[PDB]
Amino acid sequence: SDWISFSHMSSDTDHFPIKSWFRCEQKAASRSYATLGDMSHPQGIYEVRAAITRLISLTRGVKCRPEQMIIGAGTQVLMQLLTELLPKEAVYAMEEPGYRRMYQLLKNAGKQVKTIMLDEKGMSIAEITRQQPDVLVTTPSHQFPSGTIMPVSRRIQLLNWAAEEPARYIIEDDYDSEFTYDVESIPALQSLDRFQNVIYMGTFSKSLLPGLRISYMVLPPELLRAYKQRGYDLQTCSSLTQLTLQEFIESGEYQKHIKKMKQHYKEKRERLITALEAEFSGEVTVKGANAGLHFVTEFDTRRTEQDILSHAAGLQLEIFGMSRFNLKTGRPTLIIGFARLKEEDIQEGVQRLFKAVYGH
Amino acid sequence: SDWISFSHMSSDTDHFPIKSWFRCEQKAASRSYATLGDMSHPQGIYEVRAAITRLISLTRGVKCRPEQMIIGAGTQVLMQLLTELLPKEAVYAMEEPGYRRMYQLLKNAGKQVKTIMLDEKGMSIAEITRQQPDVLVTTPSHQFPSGTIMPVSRRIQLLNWAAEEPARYIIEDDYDSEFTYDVESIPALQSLDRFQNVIYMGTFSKSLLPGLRISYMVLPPELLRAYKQRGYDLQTCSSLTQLTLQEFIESGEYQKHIKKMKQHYKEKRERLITALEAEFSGEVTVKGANAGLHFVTEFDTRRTEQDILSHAAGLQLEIFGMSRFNLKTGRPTLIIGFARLKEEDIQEGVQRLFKAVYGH
Ligand SMILES: Cc1ncc(COP(=O)(O)O)c(CNCCCC(=O)O)c1O
Ligand SMILES: Cc1ncc(COP(=O)(O)O)c(CNCCCC(=O)O)c1O
Repeated sequence: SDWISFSHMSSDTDHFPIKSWFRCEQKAASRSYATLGDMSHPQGIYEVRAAITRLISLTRGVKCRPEQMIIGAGTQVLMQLLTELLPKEAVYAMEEPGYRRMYQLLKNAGKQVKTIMLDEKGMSIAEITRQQPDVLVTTPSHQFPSGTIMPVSRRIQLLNWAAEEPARYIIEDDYDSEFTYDVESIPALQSLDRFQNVIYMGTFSKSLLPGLRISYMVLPPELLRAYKQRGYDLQTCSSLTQLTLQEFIESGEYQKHIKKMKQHYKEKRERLITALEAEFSGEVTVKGANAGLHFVTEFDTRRTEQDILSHAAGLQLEIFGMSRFNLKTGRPTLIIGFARLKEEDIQEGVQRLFKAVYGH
Repeated sequence: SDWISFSHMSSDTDHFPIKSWFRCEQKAASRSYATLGDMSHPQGIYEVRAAITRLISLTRGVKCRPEQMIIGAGTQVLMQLLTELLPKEAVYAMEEPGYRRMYQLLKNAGKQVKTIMLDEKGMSIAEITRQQPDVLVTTPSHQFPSGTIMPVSRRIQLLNWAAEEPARYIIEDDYDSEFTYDVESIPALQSLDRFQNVIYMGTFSKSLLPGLRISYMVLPPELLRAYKQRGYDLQTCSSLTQLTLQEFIESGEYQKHIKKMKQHYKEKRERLITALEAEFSGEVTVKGANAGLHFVTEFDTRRTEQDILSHAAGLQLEIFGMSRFNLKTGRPTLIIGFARLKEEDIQEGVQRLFKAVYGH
């Protein structure tokens, strides 16, 4: 059980300030103890929404009122809710390759879903123009899984597309947006939007811990009114978790945490890439490593993706292949996550990966 | 802001062992710390499901394997999931009066929903037989909101009905089942079921705190296989909350807690009823007070339910009327919850209620 993790679905625990999180929980609990006997406001505790609002206004430039926000026990429960606010007959469009779980959720809900190939600037506007969908689902900070950072130019083009005819919506999934390495960070589509066509979605799974189960989305005014007319919804995110998060943010512990992890992840990513190129004698192609907590590696080998993956598991290496992200040759590509990866495991993990790819 | 609560949607905080809960969280966290960097198993952490299983086998006689269980960030997210496992065209049947939120969820999902009146033994089997639905939704321990305890005889009758033709399902919502006052507790429908037609649903909102957001449901083998074929679902209940709950149960703190609250709620309910009958000079009818954390009171007054409710709010009394639970004269009826009600507020609250009903 000496497993090494190259997983893209994990967070670091070694440097997570668990004692501070617990201290924040105790403080938040004793301050709002009486409210724990009742359910949360359906959109989430107001003070907590206000704290997330100020945060994402500062870091992503997002423009909204806390009343527009809905928390949030996972992006999927929010997405589920979102599809019930949007027109029932809406045609969705997802990036290809992309998030298969969300693709499956949409298809399972009976929705028509188009897939849009990527170019060097991310989600192809030419393909969007051609296929004429209603609702875009896009990951601009770090394309999931390819890692492409959508430049401002393509962001404008998508925004121009949504604004020119009505009933066009853009779901901006800002997953993995906290960490941009040696490029400046870029404002959210939502921030650049002048016509309120963007639904901004965010999560704390990467910046904190995925098991905390706190996510959020920001609704355009008209979709917010559609939400309010339901009236039966209940909040799914834990009240204690909500209150703790607010204290964590407002006390400066979150900013302290992000500052530390930003440096840590950057140094670890650099060490890992140096180790990969040294072990593979530079016979590897690394893509999508300018932001986020994973990148893509292509190998020059006759071994199939499946057999490499099969051998990796026998080597107790947790790793996934690019075919996981197909919605619909001789260079297998894998996703290399490094969030959970222990610094002390870099060389051992990279050596195991070499044996998985080549057989020795 | 001197509010008194007769709410049925609350839990006691004054006697909740918050320090023990926190001690259990710290212990659970340090024991399973490494797992917090990954997402939970989609059905919930296995050890946590096993702990809930043993608990509900002991207290409700429920018969299942942990593999059948799904957690659980609220009954509504589980119900949502359940309707996607059941036949899409299934005709549901709910108790009338009943849980309007769930009625709205089902209707919003495009489902046909019948309503079934109650008799002295609860959900009428004669009405069920007449209307011929597919899926029953029932609250046997303490009918929501009427408080009627479904006797074993009616439970058998419902079970016989589901077993006699295929594609008949019973959703057993065992909300408010922890506390039965001066009657013996009764085994769940699920426990008496010989044909695997029951979906058992439970929550910790009443026995712990509603803001913890942990609920669960137990699926019949065939519905479990239907669940497993989706494959894209993610867990919605917090991992820390899950792990804490397991430690809370397995350390004996839960049993200790339930023992204490059982006595506390029983004594408080008795004091409240004595206060009500004294203040209203016995001109009140109390119904559904043999279990659960609320009962029903009918008043002899010309004031409408709405005007009584309107005056109550001006008196800073949190209270709801029976019409809240209509899915589709001269004796207004209110629901009196007492979970959150402070012992020291009984007389002041009962005096405010008298002024709301009568005007002085
Ligand atoms: C594309 C994308 N968007 C959001 C999330 C975060 O979801 P939660 O808010 O934490 O529930 C993620 C989730 N990623 C883990 C699953 C990746 C996989 O390969 O299945 C995401 O990918
Ligand atoms: C009938 C019924 N079943 C289950 C629940 C518990 O739901 P959670 O697991 O806590 O999400 C409840 C919920 N009750 C509070 C709402 C009552 C109302 O008047 O709206 C319930 O009623």
